[PDB]
Amino acid sequence: WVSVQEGLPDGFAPADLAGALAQEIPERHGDEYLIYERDGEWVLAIGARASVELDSDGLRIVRDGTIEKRDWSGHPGAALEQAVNEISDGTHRVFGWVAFEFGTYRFNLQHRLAPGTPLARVFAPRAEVVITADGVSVSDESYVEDISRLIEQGVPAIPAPASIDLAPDPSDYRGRVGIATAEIRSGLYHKVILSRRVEVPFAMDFPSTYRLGRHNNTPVRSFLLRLGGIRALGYSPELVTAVEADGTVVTQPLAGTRAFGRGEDADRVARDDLESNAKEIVEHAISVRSSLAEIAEVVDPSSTKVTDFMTVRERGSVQHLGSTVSGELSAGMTRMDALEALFPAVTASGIPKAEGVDAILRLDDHPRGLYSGAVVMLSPNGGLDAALTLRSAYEQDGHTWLRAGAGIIEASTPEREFEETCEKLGSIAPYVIKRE
Amino acid sequence: WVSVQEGLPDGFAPADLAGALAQEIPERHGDEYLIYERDGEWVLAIGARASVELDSDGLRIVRDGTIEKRDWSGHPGAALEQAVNEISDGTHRVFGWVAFEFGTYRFNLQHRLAPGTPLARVFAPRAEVVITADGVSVSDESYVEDISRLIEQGVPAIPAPASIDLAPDPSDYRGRVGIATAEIRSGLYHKVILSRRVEVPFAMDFPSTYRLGRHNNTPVRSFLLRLGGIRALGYSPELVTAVEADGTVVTQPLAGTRAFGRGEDADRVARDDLESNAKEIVEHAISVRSSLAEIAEVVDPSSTKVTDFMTVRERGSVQHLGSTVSGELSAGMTRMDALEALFPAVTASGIPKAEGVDAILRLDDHPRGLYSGAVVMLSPNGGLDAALTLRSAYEQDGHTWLRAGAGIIEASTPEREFEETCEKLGSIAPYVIKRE
Repeated sequence: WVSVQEGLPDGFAPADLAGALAQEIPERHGDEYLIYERDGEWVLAIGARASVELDSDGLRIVRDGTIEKRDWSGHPGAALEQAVNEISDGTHRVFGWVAFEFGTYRFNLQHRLAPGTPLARVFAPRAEVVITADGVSVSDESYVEDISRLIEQGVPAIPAPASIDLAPDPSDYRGRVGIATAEIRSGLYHKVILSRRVEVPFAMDFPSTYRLGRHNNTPVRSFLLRLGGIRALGYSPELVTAVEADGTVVTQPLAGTRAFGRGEDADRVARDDLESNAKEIVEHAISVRSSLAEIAEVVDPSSTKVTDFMTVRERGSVQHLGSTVSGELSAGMTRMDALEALFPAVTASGIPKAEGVDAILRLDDHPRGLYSGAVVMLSPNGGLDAALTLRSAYEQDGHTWLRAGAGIIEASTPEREFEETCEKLGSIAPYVIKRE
Repeated sequence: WVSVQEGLPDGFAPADLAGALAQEIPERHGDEYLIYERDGEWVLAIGARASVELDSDGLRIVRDGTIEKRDWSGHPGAALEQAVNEISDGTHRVFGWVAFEFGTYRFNLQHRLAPGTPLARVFAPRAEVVITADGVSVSDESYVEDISRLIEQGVPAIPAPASIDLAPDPSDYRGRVGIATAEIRSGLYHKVILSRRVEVPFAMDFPSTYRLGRHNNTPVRSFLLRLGGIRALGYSPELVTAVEADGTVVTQPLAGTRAFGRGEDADRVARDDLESNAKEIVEHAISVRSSLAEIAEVVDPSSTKVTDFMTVRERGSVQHLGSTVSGELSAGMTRMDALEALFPAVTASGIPKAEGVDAILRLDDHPRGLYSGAVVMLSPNGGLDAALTLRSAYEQDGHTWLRAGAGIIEASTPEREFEETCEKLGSIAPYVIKRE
C-alpha cells in the first residue's frame, strides 16, 4: 500500500474524487471497476484480475481471459462462496452484484428462470484505491502517476442535469397494483412490493451522475460500477445483510415511506404523519418480525436483537421507518448462509415471501436483475457487506433505466402507490447527467 | 337445489371458496369428499351416501349399513358400470378415482397385481355444493348457514409453503431409464413412461396446497379428494376419456414437453423448439395414431376425427404437444367400454401399450395407484369425465408423495429425463403447504 495524498485536495469531497478517478482511469482504459462507499470510506476497485459469473445454468471463473467452466447444483450461495474463496486467493477483497433472481432458489421457484439467467457477477481487482477524509491510498504504486495528475489538474465541473418525465405509465403500474390488491383479497399473500421501470431516453454519464446524486443523498452505502456489460450507480438506503469478522450478522428492514427534502416544515409534518400512521406502523412491525424469523435460521437465538426500533431514517427524497436486526452467526453457518436466509430483502419482496417473490416474477417486468438484489463486498477475513440495490440507475444492452416500487397491501390505491414511486425516483431522476 | 349467493363477494375465486369449504365442512366432520373442477364449475361432493369398492379380487357396494358382494372376472368395466348404475338411483352423480392397475386387465397383466389391489373407489354424495364465478348452490338446505358464514367471514390467507428437495434420486430413476433404453434397443418395445416418487417428509395441508397450486396452473380439470383411505389433489393436463350425453367420446393425448412459465421470451424459444423437433413430432404423431386405434373399438368409424392437431398446450411449469381425438359411441357400447379401451392413457404408459404397461409394472415403483389413473365424474344421463391423474400429490397410510415421469425412447438420456421430471414437478412442489 502506497500513500498518495495526505487529506483531500481542496474541492474534493471523497465521492467526487472517487467518481473522478472512475472516469479518468477505468472508464478511459475500458477496465471493469466498482466503487463501494462504506462508513466514510470509498474503495475504487479497478480491473478484473479474476471474475466469477454465476448463472441459472452454469458457473464460469475467468482469469485474464482464461475461462473455467463448471456445473453447480443445489443452493446458489454454496457455489458462489466456493468461487469467491477461489478468486480471492485468501488475500484479495471481492466485489460485485447479486441479482434478485438469486433469491428464487430458497423458495423452490428457480424453475421460473429462463436459461442463462444471471445470478451474480463478482471480481477480484488488479488494484484498489482507498479514499477517506484522511487521504488517498493505492495498492500499487504504478497508479500514483495518474492519481496525482487528476488531483493536480483538478475536479471536472459537473454539467447541469437533464430532465426525465416521471409522469407517464407505459408499463401500467397503476393497473398491476390493482391485480395485486385482488390477489391479496383472494388470500394469496399479505403484501408485495411491485415496481415500474422508467426508461431514460438518452445515454448517461455514470461517474458524473454518481457524484451529483451523492451530494443530494444520505445513504447507508453508495456504489458505481461497470461490470458484466452493466453500468449501475445507486444510493442504497439499507443493508440486506452484513456479516462482520467477529460473526455479527446485521439486516436493516426499512418499511414505511413519506416524502423528504421539501423543507423543514413539510418534512416535519410528513414525519409526524409517518410515525403515527397505524398502517405504516403495522407493516413496519410485521417486516421486523419477518426479519427476525429469517436471521434466526443462522444466528444463536439468545443473540438476536432489534436496535433503533422503528426510527425515522432520512434518505434524500424520502424518509422511512427503519429498524436494525442483528445476531451472532451460529456454528457451522457461513456468511453466504446468512445472505441466503435474508435474500431478497423482505422489505423489497413481500409477505409471505415465497408468494411475494412468485408475484414479482409474474407482475413485475422480468428479470428484476440488479434491482432489489445486492451490491456486495466480500473480505478475506470472512466479512460480507451487502447493500440493498435501490435508489439506483442501470445501463445494459443499449437501454438506460431507473426503477422504483412501493409496498402493496389490501387497502392500497393505485394512484397513491404510483406517487410513492415518484417520490423514490426523486433520489436519482433530478441528478441525471447526459453522456455528453 | 338451493341458491346461497347470486354472485360471490370480491376476493372469492371459485377454487379458493371450494378449498375453504373442504376445510370448513368435510374435513371438520371426517366426511369423504371430492372437488372436481370442469369448465368453470367446481363441484364439492360431501359424504358417502353410497359407495362402490372395486378390488382385484371382487366388488363391494356399501350403503345403508350393508355391503353386497359381487364377483367379476376378466374385465372390470362391466362390473363397475353395473355397480355405478346401482348406487346412482338413476338420479345421482358419482365421483371418485380409478387406479392405474384397472388398465392391466385389457392386456392380461393382472397376474402381476397383488391380491386385493384396489382398482376403483366411487361414491354418490350426501350433498353437493356447486360453485362458479357467478354464485353458489347447494343440494341440501342444512348446509346454507355454514356456507353463508364462511363466505361472510372471508376466505383465509394461504399459509407459506414448505421446501421439498427434488434433487435426490433414492428410487434410482436415472438407473431405471438406462434399463428401459436397453430394453427398447433390444426391440422389446418402442416407448415407455417411467416415473419417480418424491417423498414429502411431513403431513400436508391438502385444502391450502390445492388453492396455492391452482393459482399457478392452467389444467383441463382440477381435483381435491379424501376418499377410500387416500388424500389427493392435482391439476390434470388432459382427459383420458370423456363421454358426453350426446354420445361423443373424447380423449386428449399430450406428448412432447418443454418448460413453460419462464417469461414470454424463454417460453417462445421453448415453444419453437417443441414444434420443430422431429423426435417430439414423431412421438406425438404415433400417440395420436394409437389413440385413434383405441377409440375405433367403441365408436362409429365414419365419426372419428382429430381436432386441434398437434397444438401447443400450456400447463404451468411445462407446455406440451396435444391433440383431441373423438368419435360417436357405437350402439351396444357403454361409457365404461370407452374408458377400458383408452385406459390407461397411451401418453402415460407406452408403445406398444401392452409392452409399455408390463414395463411399468416391472421398472416403476408399484403400485402406481392413483398416479396415471383417472379422477372421474359419472352422470345419470350416461356421461363420463375422466381426468388423467398427473401433476398431483397423494397421502396414504402415513406417507405423502409427489410423482412425475417422462417418455423414454431408444435415444433418451437419464440426465434429460430426470430434468424433465423436475420441470413437471415444478407445477406442484413449490406450492406444498405443511399441516401444523
